[PDB]
This record gives sequence, C-alpha cells and structure tokens, in this order.
Amino acid sequence: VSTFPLKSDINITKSGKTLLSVGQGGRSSRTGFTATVFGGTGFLGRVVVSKLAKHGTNVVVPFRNDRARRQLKVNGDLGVVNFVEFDIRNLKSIEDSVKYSDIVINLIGTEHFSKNFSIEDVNIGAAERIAKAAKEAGVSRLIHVSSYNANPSSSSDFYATKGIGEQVVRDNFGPDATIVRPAPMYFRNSPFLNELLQIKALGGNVIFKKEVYPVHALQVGEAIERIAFDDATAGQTYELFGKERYSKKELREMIKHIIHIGYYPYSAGFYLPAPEPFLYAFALIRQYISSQPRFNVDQLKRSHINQEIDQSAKTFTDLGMVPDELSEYLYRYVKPHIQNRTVYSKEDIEKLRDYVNTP
Amino acid sequence: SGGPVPVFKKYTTGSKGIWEKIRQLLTLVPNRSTGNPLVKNYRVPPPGYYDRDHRRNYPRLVAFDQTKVSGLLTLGSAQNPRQSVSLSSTLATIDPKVVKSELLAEGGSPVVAPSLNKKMKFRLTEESEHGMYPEDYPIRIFAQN
Amino acid sequence: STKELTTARIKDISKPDENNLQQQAPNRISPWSKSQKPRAEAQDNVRFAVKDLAKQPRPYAAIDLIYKQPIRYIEHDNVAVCDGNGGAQGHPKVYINLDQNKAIPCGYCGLRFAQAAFKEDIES
Amino acid sequence: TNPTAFAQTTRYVKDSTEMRTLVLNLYRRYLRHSRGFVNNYNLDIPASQVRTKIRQEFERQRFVKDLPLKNVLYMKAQMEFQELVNFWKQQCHVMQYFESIKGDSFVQKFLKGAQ
Amino acid sequence: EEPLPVLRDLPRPEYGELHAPVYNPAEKYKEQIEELHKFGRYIMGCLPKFVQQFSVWKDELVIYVAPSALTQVATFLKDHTSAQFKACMDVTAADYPTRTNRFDVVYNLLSVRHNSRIRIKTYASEVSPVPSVVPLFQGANWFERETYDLFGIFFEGHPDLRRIMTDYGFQGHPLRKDFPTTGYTEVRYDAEKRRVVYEPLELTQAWRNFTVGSSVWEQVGDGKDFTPESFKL
Amino acid sequence: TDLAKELVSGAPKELITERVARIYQETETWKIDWDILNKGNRWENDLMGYQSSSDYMQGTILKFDTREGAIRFAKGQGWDYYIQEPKV
Ligand SMILES: NC(=O)C1=CN([C@@H]2O[C@H](COP(=O)(O)OP(=O)(O)OC[C@H]3O[C@@H](n4cnc5c(N)ncnc54)[C@H](OP(=O)(O)O)[C@@H]3O)[C@@H](O)[C@H]2O)C=CC1
Ligand SMILES: [Zn+2]
Repeated sequence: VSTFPLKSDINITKSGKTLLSVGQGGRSSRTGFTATVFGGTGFLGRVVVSKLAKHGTNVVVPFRNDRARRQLKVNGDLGVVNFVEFDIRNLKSIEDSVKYSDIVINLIGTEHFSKNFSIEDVNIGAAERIAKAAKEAGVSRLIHVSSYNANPSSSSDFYATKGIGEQVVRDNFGPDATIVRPAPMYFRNSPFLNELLQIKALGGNVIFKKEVYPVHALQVGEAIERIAFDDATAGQTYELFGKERYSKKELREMIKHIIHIGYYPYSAGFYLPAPEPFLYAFALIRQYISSQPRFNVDQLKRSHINQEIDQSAKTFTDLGMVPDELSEYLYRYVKPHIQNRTVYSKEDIEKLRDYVNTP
Repeated sequence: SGGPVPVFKKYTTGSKGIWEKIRQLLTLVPNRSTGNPLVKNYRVPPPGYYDRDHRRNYPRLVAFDQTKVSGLLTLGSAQNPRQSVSLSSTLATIDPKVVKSELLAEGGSPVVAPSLNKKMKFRLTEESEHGMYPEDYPIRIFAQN
Repeated sequence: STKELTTARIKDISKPDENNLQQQAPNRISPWSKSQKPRAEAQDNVRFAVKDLAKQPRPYAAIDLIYKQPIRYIEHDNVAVCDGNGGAQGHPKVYINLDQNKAIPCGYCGLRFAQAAFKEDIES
Repeated sequence: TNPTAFAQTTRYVKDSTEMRTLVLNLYRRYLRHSRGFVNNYNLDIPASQVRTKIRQEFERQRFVKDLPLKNVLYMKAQMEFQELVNFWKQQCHVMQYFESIKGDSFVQKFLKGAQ
Repeated sequence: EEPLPVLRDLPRPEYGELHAPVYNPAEKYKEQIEELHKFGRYIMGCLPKFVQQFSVWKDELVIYVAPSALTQVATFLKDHTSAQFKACMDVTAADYPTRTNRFDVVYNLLSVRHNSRIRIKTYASEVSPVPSVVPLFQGANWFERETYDLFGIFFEGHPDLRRIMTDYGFQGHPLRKDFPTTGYTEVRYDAEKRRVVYEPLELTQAWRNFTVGSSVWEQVGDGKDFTPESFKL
Repeated sequence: TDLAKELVSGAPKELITERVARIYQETETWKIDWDILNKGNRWENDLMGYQSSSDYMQGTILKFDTREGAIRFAKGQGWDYYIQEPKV
C-alpha cells in the first residue's frame, strides 16, 4: 500500500498487453489491470477486493448473493468495481468475468457440503472450471488459495479435495498457475475466531485441542496483492503462517480470560464434556435438519490433525514481508466482545498465556 | 380593509344544495372556505449609450486622514472659504469659534448619528384599526404614521 | 471489417445496416471525426460484459441526415440568407456570398446553396 | 454566557520566562489524562504508548524561537488539549492521529515514477 | 348568493410607449453623503488620538484604527450618547497578501437609537494580536471564532477561542488566499481499518481555471465626483 | 522574514520543500503560482476522459500589487521561489 503498490509504472503481462499505471496511487488513480476476484463477497475476498480497488485495479467480482455485493463498491471509484451474477453450474456466466481479466484469483472453498454442492464439487469442480475457463480467454496470471494442509491422500474430506484442487488446476490452467496456502487467519468476523468466542461450544475440549499457526489476515490480503502485480511468482506454491505457535485451547482460555468470563463458566456452557459418538451423531442429525452451516463431521476429524508446515513451499519472506504475530493483534480483534480498560499489549499476551498454562 | 368576507367571495370549493345550510349550522365560523382551489377558474388555461450609462460614473473613493482633516478648519471650505500636519496640535491651538461652526453643529451641539432614513416615525395603533389581537395579548402594533 | 470501423471517412464504401451494433451509428459505419473514438473500440470494455448492447443509446449520425437533404437554390441573386428556417427559435442570421462556384454550407444548419446559372454545373 | 470546560482566555504573553512555565504545566496535563484518552477513545495502544507518542509530540517542536510565534503555538496546542479532553474529536480521528507513518535510491524512484 | 367572476375575462389596461427614467442613483445620496462626513469628522474630533482616517461611500461610514486603538474607539462608539452603537452586527475579515498586515478585521455596528451603522476597520497580521470586543459586545463571541477559524487571526482577550466552522483536527485556515480551494485532504471509508479515514487529495476532474481569458483592458475609470463642497480644500 | 511562520499556516510539509513558486507578471501587477508536478499533474481518466490531477496547487494564483510585496510574502511563508523579469 503505502503510496503506490506497483513496482514499475509499465508492466507487461504474459499475454503481451502493455499496461501503464497512472496517478500517484490514490482513489482516482489506476493501474490498468483487471483482477477478477472469485468469491470476493466472502471473508477473504472482502480484503482481497478492497486492496485491489483502492489502488486503481478494476475488480470483477462474480457473486451469487445479491445483497452482499453492495458494500464492495465503496472501496473503488466509479467503474472500478464491477459485478457479474453467476453460479459454478453456469459456464457462460463464468466466461463473463474472465473475458477482460488480466488477473484471476480463486478463493472459492467450502468446509460443509450442502443440498446443492459437495466438498469436492467446490474445492475441485468450481476450481477446475474456473481455472480451465480462464486459460481459454488468455488470462495472464492465475492465483489460487487452498487449505494450509493440502494432501491428496488425506482422510479428511476438506484436505483431500483441496489437495486434488491443486492438481486439477495445474492440469487445466497450466504451468502459469500459482497456489497459495493460508494458515487460519484472524480478523473481524473471522471464522477461525468465531468458534472460539461462542459460549455454547459443545465438545469444546475435543474441538480446541487442535494446533495451528495463526496468520494476520491483512498480511495474507497483501500477500495476494504482492503476488498479483508480479509475474516472477508463477507456478509456485506458497504457505503463509505465523512464527509463534498457538493452539485453540490455549487461545480459548486466553480469549475468555480477557473477557473475564466464578460459577459462570461451569453453568453457562463453556465446558461441555460430551461423548465422542454423541458429537458424531449430533453433526449427522443436524446435517439433514439444519438450514444454516453448522459444525460438520469433517471438522470432527480435523480436530485430531495438527497443522503441518510443508518445506517445498515458500514463506512470507520470499515476498519481502515479515509475518506478524497473533500476540500483537489478538486483543483488538476481540475488543468488541469484552472502571478502566486494561489493554493487553503485545508482550503482555505471554503473561496472559502464562496465566492459562499455570494449573 | 381586511374585514370578514363571505364564503362566496373566495375562490374555493363551496357547498351546493342543502349541504350549504347544513354547513352553516355546524361550522363555528360560516365564512371560512375548505381551501381547495376552484378547478373551473384556478389555472384553467395553462401557460401554454452615454445618456443611459451610470456604472462608469460611480462615486469615487476618497479617504480623509488627519492631514486633510486639519485643512478644513484652517483654510475653510471650497464653498465658504475662511505632508504630516497633525490634528492634535491644531485642536490644542485654534479658535473655538471655528469649532462651533465647522467641527460641531448648532452652537457646539454634538451631531446626532445620521439617520439611514429620516421618515421612520412610529405611532401606536389600536384594536379597532388593525384588527389584530385585543389589548390583553402581550404585543403592540406600530405603524409608519 | 476491422478497417473502416476505426478510421474516419467522408462516406462509407459499404451500405450501412441499422441492426449492426458494432457501427458508430445505425446509419453510418465509420466515425465522422478524426479524434472520435470508434464505437467498436469503446464497447470492448470491462463494463459491457453483461450489459446488453441492444439497449445502449445509438442516435442516428448527424453527418448523414444533412446530406440526404437536397441542396437549396437561389434564383437571380448571389447572397443566401439562412436563419435556421424555423423563425425566431433558430441560429443567428447569416448571409452567404455565392461568388464561388460550388455548394457552400450554412454556418450552423449545414444547409447548402447555389445560384440559378450554376445549378447545372454544381450538380455535376 | 458561560464558557465551556477547560477554557482559557486568549492572551498575548509578553514574557519569555512565563511561557516556559505555562508549557511545562501543559505537558503534565496531557500525561495526567493518559489513562482517560485510552478509555475515552478506546484506543488500541496502552497508556504507556500514548505517553510515548505524547512525548514524541512534545519533544518534536521544543526548539522554536519566536515569542510572537510561541503564543500561537501555545494557543493552538491549548485547543488540541481542550478538544481532546472534552471528548470532541470522533474516535476515528484519534486512531488515525497515532496511525500516521526510510527513503529509496534514485533508480527505485526513476522506475516507478518518482513524484 | 352571486356567481364568482373570472379574472381572465376582466378588462385590462393597454400600455404602449415606455419612458423608464435613466438618472444617476447617486443623486438620492446627496444629503446622506453630506451628513456622514461630518459625523466621521466629529468622531475624529472626539478621538484625535485613534481615528487615523475615514471615508464615506454613499450611505456607509468607515472608521480606521490601529489594533491598539480598537477597543478604545468601540467603547466610545458604544457608550457616548452622540453615537449609541449598541449592537455589533458583524465581525469579518479579508486577506490582502501584498501588505505586511494582510488581514483587514472589520466591525459593523448598529445603532437602534440613532438609526445608523458604522464600520470600524483595524488591520491585523498573521502574528499581531487584536483585542477582543467581548467586554463591549458579547455578540462577537461567535463572530470572532469564525474569523479565527477561517483566517488564523489571533484575538486578544477572547474568553474561549477555538474552531467553529472547520472539522475537528483540521489543518490550516481556509479563507486565506494561499489556501487552495480544494483543500489538502479528503476522506473515505477503508473497510480493512473499519473506519472513515482521511487521505491525501485526489480529483477525478481537476478544477478548470477559466480566469486566463479575463479582461486585458480597462473597465471602469475615475467616475463622477459627488463630494459635498463643505469637505474640500 | 526571519519568522518560521510555516508552523502556524498549517500547510503540508511538501510546500516548504518539494514545490517551486514562480513570481511572474502577465501587465501592471505580479502573480504567484506553483510549477507543475513531475508526474501525476494531469492523467487522463480511463472512464470518461476527465482531466484528473493530484496537484492541489494547480488552480491557485495570487494576485499581488508590487514585486517587493510578493517577495516579502514568499519569504514570510518560507516558500522556495524564483522571479521572472518581464521583457521590455
Ligand atoms: N481464516 C479463514 O477463513 C480460513 C481460510 N481457509 C480457506 O481460504 C479460502 C478463502 O475462504 P474464506 O473467505 O476465508 O471463507 P468463506 O467460506 O466465507 O469463503 C467462501 C467464498 O467462496 C464462495 N463459495 C463457497 N461455495 C460456493 C459455491 N458452491 N458457489 C459459489 N461460491 C461459493 C462463497 O460465496 P458466498 O459467500 O457469497 O455465498 C464465498 O465467496 C477458503 O477455501 C478457506 O477454506 C482455510 C482455513 C480457514
Ligand atoms: Zn442556416
């Protein structure tokens, strides 16, 4: 960001287009690109879209929810943010969002299968159609986002399909495609944190014993931004994660202690020891009775699997960015949910973390 | 004079038939109209060089400072003749009989601030004249006399 | 055909079509100004992807509706007076000297004139 | 008419020494309200951080010399105190006040466009 | 019980030739200019020490004093029964960068008693303070704050002077001549920060300047004098 | 002249250093305006061809009366400047 994102004013894409950026990088400036951000209306998209538009890149955001795309237009200027109605089952609408696009970003990825899509149909079927269709329109660069633990042979549906999503893209878009693996990001209304703040978290012991490498969502938002303007980063695999290792159960008590939540945790439902069959049965029952995406069977297995760093991939420093730690930002993102306010600074998170580990 | 006026002299929707006599029995003031305009008359047909120059002769901009101010009392006037020349010394040594005609008016009496309009003279009016509130109401009506 | 659509011309070699949405106007293909951006180029933008081209504003080109109009003629005089041909809601009155031997357009309306003698010569 | 909280008369101070003591008390007034500024505006930075930024603000411009321009700098800094203590600036302005902010070689500026 | 008329059908006059008189409007001020000149001379008579000069344009009287002599003259113009200017209507200013004291602080006064207005004009610099007229008129408490906010003029003795027309934390005083008409910054909403943030100015369309094709010739000359002969050498 | 008035005018830091003001004479008075930016003074907007700009001093011109009066102002504000002598 700073004042101007582009490294050089004139950039030539892989397709021979010669794009000249104008202006000093303000709202009324431009960069001559057209970055189609699939799944832009999601949690991750609203950061990817926001950074691209403010610096003058045209953003084509294909949406399926009409009332969620309205707020994305504030970020850009007049004509900067464009909208296309689409569904992954409508091939023609896909080709409307890639015809004029020089950058194509893929963010579509689900954890719960619905009555219209399975986990494979989205992490693969959407990705395969999106990647292959983009190539036929002469898209210069493709960027993809997968799980942080992609594995073709994993028994977890999410990790198995996300891994195959990496293969099927590279057999469709080709060598130019890029794959970026984000660690669980934390931000306002982050799905990673929304499970920790929920008071009635059945199976809290089982769900929160998993391990992670939390990463600030803004940096990943800029991580795609750095990759977008550069052609040197084609055909790579990137895994983005935070230095200091944290576990959900370590966070859950750390989160609760900041909110100061005697008898209350024992009664309101903070700790709900429930049998393993009951958790498996409850998730299956809601899967046919619920109407909103609930806790899934897949996240019962993932809770037993810890995050794995892959050494074949490249870190933040490969892009010149130093990742930020959850300690410097965990307090502010739960500040909404918390005499004299005690602000738990960066260093003081350890002293909180110390208080959790002490029996 | 804006006295009371009947309903049939106001361009408004009226009452036709016995309803007129019903209206004149129930309504507190029978000479008030409903306010709806007359559709048959109101908006019925729709709307479908030097001798004459003064700006160049605008009054000039002349400033009078202490130097020129002193000159009127000593030399006199361009109608009735009689560098840094300070006024304060002139007021210290000059004939008061110059003051009582030049610097002051009507035998040294101070000049009342010039009225922006002399003919602003007021008189207090009464209820039977202006048809406004009676006396107990806490206002009074003034006129130009 | 990617050649006349992006070039300015006096007239059009091909006969235009009202139903071609790539032309500059329904009644003319090539643009009538050197700096005017061809319509085919403009519609190749990001914001025309899902917007229907049929409903976009395509007013008929001005440079044709005038040249359809037959040239006015003047008999036994060499000064042409034109003031909009509509009364007092027109352009300011202008006098056109007819000494030159061709069709001289009006200042504002674009109407062309002639003389009695040169009626046969100018029409050639 | 009744003047508002934390008001002072606008006076053209004609002493070099008196202005020195007026400023010193003023700097303490900011530090006294360090806890409040955090709680009032819900700033993400702790109390010690605000004092650190306030000190960076006061250290920055201590070397001015013109007395006629000393009073002006003391007058407007009083307004900044009065606006902040009375809780007049919106939350966003204070957050961005502390969120503001090494150069690059000529090749780096030549390529992208410089200024 | 009579039918209402129809006004369109009423008979109307017919008017033909028009003789609209064209004479100098300054003639109706012939006495007014005469009355005001004496009054300004009278004030200089009552205040030789402070009234530097004065001038009368039609039916308006101007008094020019130094910043030191401001409150002294305004107190005289308030209390002295010959000139009871009780209400201070306006406290304005303007910028003329050429002179050392660029600003020109104005004081319009109203005399309900004697039915006249006066104009005390005292200069001010970017640093030279001006005494506050609050001890005389409490009605300038808000007219001075506007002048300070839009000019930066330092008013000496104001009970509480601060921003009244600009945004909180605004930088610069706008009505100056060197201050650009578009400002230095403009705001927008940044979703990532989740707040409305200031940002450096950017215009999609810059303010086109059409003053270049201004007049190159003279427009107005000296004019015609109307000074009453009693105020000439 | 010796006064650092830039701390009271509220102008941004860039006016003191990175901008140059010309004191010219168009036929009886002098004017001050700022020289154009290196880049970003005028770029064609890609939507409607509007003449965009990031320079905020493009539309500013100050009408002075005398040369020394203009020079006094430029020194007072701490402005870098140069003077263009008209041809006789
Ligand atoms: N910190 C995080 O959030 C995590 C990041 N990831 C992965 O990163 C990627 C980014 O997703 P994220 O934004 O973070 O979370 P979301 O689940 O909110 O992103 C989902 C986006 O993809 C769209 N989407 C999902 N299914 C479909 C479908 N059948 N058809 C069309 N669109 C669909 C959604 O559309 P819409 O919302 O409009 O209905 C939305 O735009 C995901 O794959 C995620 O699993 C990995 C672990 C956690
Ligand atoms: Zn004509």
